Amino acid sequence: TFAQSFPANVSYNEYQYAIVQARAAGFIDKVYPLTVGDKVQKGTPLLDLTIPDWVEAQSEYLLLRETGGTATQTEGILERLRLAGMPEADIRRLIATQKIQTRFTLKAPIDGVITAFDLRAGMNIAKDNVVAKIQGMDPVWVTAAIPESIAWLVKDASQFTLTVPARPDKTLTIRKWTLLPGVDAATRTLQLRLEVDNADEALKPGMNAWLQLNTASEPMLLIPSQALIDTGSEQRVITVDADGRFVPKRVAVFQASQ
Amino acid sequence: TFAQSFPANVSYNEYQYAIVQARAAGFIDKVYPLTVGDKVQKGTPLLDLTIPDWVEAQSEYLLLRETGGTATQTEGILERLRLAGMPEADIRRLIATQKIQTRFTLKAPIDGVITAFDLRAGMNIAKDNVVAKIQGMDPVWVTAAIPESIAWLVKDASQFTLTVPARPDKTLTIRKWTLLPGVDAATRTLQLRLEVDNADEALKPGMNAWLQLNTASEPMLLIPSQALIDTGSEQRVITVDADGRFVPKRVAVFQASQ
Amino acid sequence: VTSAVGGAMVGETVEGIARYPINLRYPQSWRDSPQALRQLPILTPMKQQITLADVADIKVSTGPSMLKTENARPTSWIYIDARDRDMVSVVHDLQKAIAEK
Amino acid sequence: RLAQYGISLAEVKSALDASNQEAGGSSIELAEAEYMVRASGYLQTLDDFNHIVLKASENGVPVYLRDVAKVQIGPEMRRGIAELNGEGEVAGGVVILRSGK
Amino acid sequence: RLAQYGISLAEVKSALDASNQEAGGSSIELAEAEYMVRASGYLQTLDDFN
Repeated sequence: TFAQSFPANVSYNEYQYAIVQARAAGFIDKVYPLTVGDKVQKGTPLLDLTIPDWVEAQSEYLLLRETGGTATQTEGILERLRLAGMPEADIRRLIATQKIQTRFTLKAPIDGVITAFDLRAGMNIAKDNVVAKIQGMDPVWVTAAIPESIAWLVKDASQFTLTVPARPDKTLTIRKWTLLPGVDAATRTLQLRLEVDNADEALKPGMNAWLQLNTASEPMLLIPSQALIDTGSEQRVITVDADGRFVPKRVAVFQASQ
Repeated sequence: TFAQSFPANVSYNEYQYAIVQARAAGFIDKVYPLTVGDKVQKGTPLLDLTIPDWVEAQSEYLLLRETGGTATQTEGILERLRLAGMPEADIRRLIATQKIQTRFTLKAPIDGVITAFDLRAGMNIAKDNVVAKIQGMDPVWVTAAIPESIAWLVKDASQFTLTVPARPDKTLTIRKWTLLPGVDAATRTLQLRLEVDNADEALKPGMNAWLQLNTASEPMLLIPSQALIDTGSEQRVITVDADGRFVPKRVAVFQASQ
Repeated sequence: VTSAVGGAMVGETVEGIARYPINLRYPQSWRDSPQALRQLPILTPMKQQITLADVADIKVSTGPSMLKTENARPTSWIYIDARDRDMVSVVHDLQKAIAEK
Repeated sequence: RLAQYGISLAEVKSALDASNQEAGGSSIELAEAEYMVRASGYLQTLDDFNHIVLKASENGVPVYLRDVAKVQIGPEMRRGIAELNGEGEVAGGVVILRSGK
Repeated sequence: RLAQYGISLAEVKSALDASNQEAGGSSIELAEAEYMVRASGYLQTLDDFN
């Protein structure tokens, strides 16, 4: 069983990625006590903005509701609102209050950490501005770096174990691991990505993590290491005889560890 | 037992943040005696600009007033104005004076420091230009960088002691603070942010500060560090038994201190 | 090799009249064996993470253990222990066995 | 940790060298007396070792030697071993006499 | 060639100095024997210079 330790980073879960953008132009009415580095939860208000893009069609819908328009004429107009950007929840508010919607609130689509917040009170907002970048850390990610020359060390049956210097009181469970298709050209290392349970959020992105791998080789004759003599041109062990007689024997070394 | 002093910095309150942008394109008429670095208070004039976007609709409203249009026709043209971005205060000047407003005046929305000021005299103005970036520091922000290694301890910390070199009389005990979700990667450090009243303006963004932590851990099994025989992967200690015989034991180490 | 693997002294703390050695070294687990040395972690100047085998071959060999010299000529000393007999008889008996065999 | 903190062995060695000396600032005349300007700097505590600076951000957050290594008190390479009565290693001393004394 | 490769004379001199020595890594204990860690590095071939 080959043992070896590798440095690893705790990073954000990239399958829990959210970048909020307004569906249409407008101006900021209010921005909530938030900033990059803050943790938000699903539903957390980000900002309030006014969007004049949907008022014409909205009012057009409301009047049909007056002049006894057909359900088809009504739905058909709600469809224009939907594929014009207006969020379904907001459209639902239009039908429930029969009032034109002008002011809207953008909320955090997911639980996570704000890594970007480019809009502050007093600004106008555009379709390409990011109001909030939100990255989650529950099934937190841990990426380990293995030098390219030791690629052989990691097999499918390899047994992994993770520890974080910041949390010695924490035994972490690995959800799954993957050996990424390519190597980081910058560091000349293979990337091994691990998904770890982090419900208590003890593992913070940016933290250090030590990855220990255990890998099993093909069956070979096994002896202790102090039992092997190596003079560079020959390897030998000292065998004990049935009589107690100490007899030397030549051997071929395959590999060694631990 | 722990007695440590963490590096810390004084920064702007990011919940007191304002970026002033015009609501429509125009040209600058005059800019007031201000620049980046200057301290401004809410209401302070930033610049005077001309904006032709809303004049066609203002005419529409004034014409409506001359010919006694419906009350709901007027509320309508007024609503299209505010949706067009024209400030509610400026709309009031419209009705009160019964004359089209073309010259406006942008003012500071909050108390703070101008950290950006991108518009000077003789310039055109766009909606994506920032006339003023204003940040407040009355409730001042101090962030401390704490070595990740003791996340297990600071998570349950009771109080810290805040001191600033430039102000030996503004040293106070800190009982409220938030331990951010992410840790800096360049320096593997936790980020602890606290808020400090700063009415006197004694604490300035950019100043250095120190965050002191004097505390003890929960009771654990203790031994002298000298006693730990640790290879890179195998740590043990030599226990002395009853008869005085040496017997190496395997141990699992939590962490050491002092 | 001299610091990571070997424990070469790097400095000395001053403590009154006394002096004590300071050194730098990897934990033993990294330098346990030849195979261990072949995986000796190295952080390159460009922050590339490699092993020692990536820049060197490590081979076990045999050679000089200690070079005894007498008048600038290599020499090996054979230590003989005879205490029952008298010296001269033993040396003369050695001189024979050696000359003949 | 060297990789995690992006610090090379060479950088560690250099930092060490710059953290174990004293310096003199000549002297200054106060009340017609001579005040010798003496600057500390001698490594004399484990903490002193731990707080060897390796790197510093614009923020003013430093990376210390304690970040990439553990500083311990250990034995130096023994070049001589003494044993007494076959029941323990000991520290001894020998008195050497001048040649014709 | 110094100009074409953007390498100063001083840099050449420094490189040379770091390419002609041997180093010791102390010793390692295998089979109760002492294995001396010896690192090559002596300039001894024209190719080595190259």
